[PDB]
Amino acid sequence: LLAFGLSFYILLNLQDPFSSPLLSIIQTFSMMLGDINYRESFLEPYLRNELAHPVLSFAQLVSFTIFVPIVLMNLLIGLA
Amino acid sequence: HGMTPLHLAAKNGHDKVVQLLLKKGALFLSDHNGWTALHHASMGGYTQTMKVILDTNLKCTDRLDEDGNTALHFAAREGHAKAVALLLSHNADIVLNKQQASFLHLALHNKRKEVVLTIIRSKRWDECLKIFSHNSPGNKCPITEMIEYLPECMKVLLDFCMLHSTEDKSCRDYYIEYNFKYLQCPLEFTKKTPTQDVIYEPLTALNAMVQNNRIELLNHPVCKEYLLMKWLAYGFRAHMMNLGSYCLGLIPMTILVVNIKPGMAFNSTGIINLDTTNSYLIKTCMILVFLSSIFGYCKEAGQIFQQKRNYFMDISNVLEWIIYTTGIIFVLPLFVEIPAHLQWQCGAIAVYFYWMNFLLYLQRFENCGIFIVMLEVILKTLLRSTVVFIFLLLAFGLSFYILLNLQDPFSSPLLSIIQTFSMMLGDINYRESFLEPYLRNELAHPVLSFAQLVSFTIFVPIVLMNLLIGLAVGDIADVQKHASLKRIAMQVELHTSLEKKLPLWFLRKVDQKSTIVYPNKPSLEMEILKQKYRLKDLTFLLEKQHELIKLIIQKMEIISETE
Amino acid sequence: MDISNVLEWIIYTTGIIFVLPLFVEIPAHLQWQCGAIAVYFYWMNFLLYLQRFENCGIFIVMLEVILKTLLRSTVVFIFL
Amino acid sequence: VGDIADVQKHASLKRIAMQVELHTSLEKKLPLWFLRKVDQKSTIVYPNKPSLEMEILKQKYRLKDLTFLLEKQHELIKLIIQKMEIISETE
Ligand SMILES: *[C]C(=O)[N][C]C1=[C][C]=C2[C]C3=C([C])[C]=C([C])N3[B](F)(F)N12
Ligand SMILES: [Ca+2]
Ligand SMILES: [Ca+2]
Repeated sequence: LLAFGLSFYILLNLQDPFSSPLLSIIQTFSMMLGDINYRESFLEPYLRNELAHPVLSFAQLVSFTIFVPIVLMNLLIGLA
Repeated sequence: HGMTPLHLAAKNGHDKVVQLLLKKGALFLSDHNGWTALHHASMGGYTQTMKVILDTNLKCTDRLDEDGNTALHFAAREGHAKAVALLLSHNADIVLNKQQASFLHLALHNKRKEVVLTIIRSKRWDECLKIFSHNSPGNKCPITEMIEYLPECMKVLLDFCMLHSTEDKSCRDYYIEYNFKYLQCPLEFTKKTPTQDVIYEPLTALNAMVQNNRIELLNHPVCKEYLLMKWLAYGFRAHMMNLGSYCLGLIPMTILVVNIKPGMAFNSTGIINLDTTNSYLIKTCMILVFLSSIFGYCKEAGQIFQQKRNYFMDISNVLEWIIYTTGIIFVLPLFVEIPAHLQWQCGAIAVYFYWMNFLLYLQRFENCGIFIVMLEVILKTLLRSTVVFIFLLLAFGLSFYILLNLQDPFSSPLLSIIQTFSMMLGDINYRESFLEPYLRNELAHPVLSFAQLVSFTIFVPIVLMNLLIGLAVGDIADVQKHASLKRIAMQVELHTSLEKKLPLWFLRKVDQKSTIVYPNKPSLEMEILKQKYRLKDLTFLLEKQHELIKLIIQKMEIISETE
Repeated sequence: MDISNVLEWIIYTTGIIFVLPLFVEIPAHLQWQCGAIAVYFYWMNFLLYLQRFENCGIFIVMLEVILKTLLRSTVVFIFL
Repeated sequence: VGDIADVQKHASLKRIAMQVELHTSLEKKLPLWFLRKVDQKSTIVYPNKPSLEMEILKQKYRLKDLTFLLEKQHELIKLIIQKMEIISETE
């Protein structure tokens, strides 16, 4: 959550879910279950040219979705 | 076969008639294969026959057969513990055969548990420990076969190292001294030297333990104290400079991120936007990240000097190379100004990859390091099935690009795949994407779009995601099956790789080889293989018994029953 | 008695109807309707052609056995 | 989870059996003259120039002949008492 939360704080800084570092981590903790919004946070900012780093934001989106809801949550299932 | 009557009497172990032949004179000749009577009496374990033989002249106790085995070799190979105790009470010499095996090697290869306990518990144990020879593929160092073949007798050997030298339990003067004389070479054979032809890699007994899966030996209190000695000697110190030099750039990066707004650039004098508030904190974190990055260059350039062409077969090294350049470009306004867009672009890469790589630095722990091994094995089998993800996202993404083309989530092909990748977890919208377009007659192909929706929902969030779950359950299961051995083997491989590159004079200084601890002052297949050997000699005895009974009928008085 | 052969028969006709304006014109609605079927089923069937490999072919066997036991319980889904 | 477990239990054999069944079905339809051309039947490789139930069944057979030997041994000892000189111990 410090890796993804601080990177999302830099990339998606203009959006209200990622405004302080301590709101970026809670939102990244909320996206842990698979509740990545991607439309109000990634797609519609990108189509309005509101993403500062567009190619990094989608790369961080894909690497988040692979790691935390897929890989990390399947690790907790297989542990349980 | 050249056997004299002294050989035949001692082979079947008749001590009274073997006393009679020596009362007349038998000269202790050697038959074909060169065995004397003591070779026959030992192979059979007739200690009472061996006793009367060994009280005549002692000229026969050190003879050699055609392979050079002495009498102790035969008594230890066939597993006669009272025979080797008798043959060691008398000072019979310990030698090697033509295959460079001592009598300890033959007992370890034939798994004679009661014999090697009598070797350990008796005297002359050190002199048969050092009697082995190097440059031999079989019959190595006697400790290493004791790990390899008879781990329960190694546990008895480790009990002799754990001494108390007291009897007042839970006393202030009570102590337990642990000795590590059997766990290690004297470290001159660890480094490559022209005078030291032996190349024994360090922590020899523990590296043999993790290779031969001896988890019960690794949890021994001598081996736990031995690792804790190696930890406090150099293991904790070398881990603290490695983690400490990394946190010298990790922590000033995070301070620099959360204290500057991620839009605009910043000099060392402060934020440009010009703020110049708390500019001392921004300057030193800019300086500390720059010096820790160029320390990481010399750390990586020192790694390619020690590891040539096997450095590049490691994926963690390319993570460090991203980390140290993008650290510098984040703080390049120390010297030369750069655009604010480039500075924070490299800042987002650096602060993301710092904490991802700091996850790798706690793999060298025990309480949380097993989850990084679980994280790596799940990630490895997800990248092994990545082409199935590519072809599923190309199937569904390009079809959704055709069907739902009028909607902004599916406008380019490269935004259709990312949205299909986002719908993978079960975040199919279906209302703003499928239902409300259908009720507004905005779906071009309505019946295909709902058919693609149902076939997507079956395949990717249900079937494909349950495949990754069931892959991860099996992958965690065999990691947790070997988890207790994995954390100890990671600690052993840490210290083995550490003192392989440490200088020898430093290793002489920090090693202490015996620690004193004051306590109160401050499982089934092995049972079958034991039973198979207990049956293999049983049928060997019965066949030997059967020829005796065949001999009885062959030589028997029959007058009354002659038909 | 093979289900993969009917996937190929969908693939080759709908390929032709996608590119039938080589010879005879067709409505645009029909052309892209068969285009969506063809490009979906091409990559689904290309998943079957890597079953004859070793490094990734075991996941197609895992995908087939999970899919077979989901279609064996399909009536429980219908009634629920 | 159960369906992946018994696939991974036979996974190492499955990939080899898929390769064998590939080549078996391939050269079943290939012509024989072509198979004579491409087969070479001996390859030279230059290396440096460029588990428990079987133990029980082994032990059962090692016990089945042991009781066969003991029964053969028992009739010999029965023969010894059958043909033996007894004068001093005739009650
Ligand atoms: C056996 C093992 O492993 N370790 C031990 C060893 C090795 C090598 C060696 C050598 C020697 C000498 C010369 C002396 C002695 C005592 N040693 B040892 F330590 F046994 N080693
Ligand atoms: Ca490295
Ligand atoms: Ca076919």
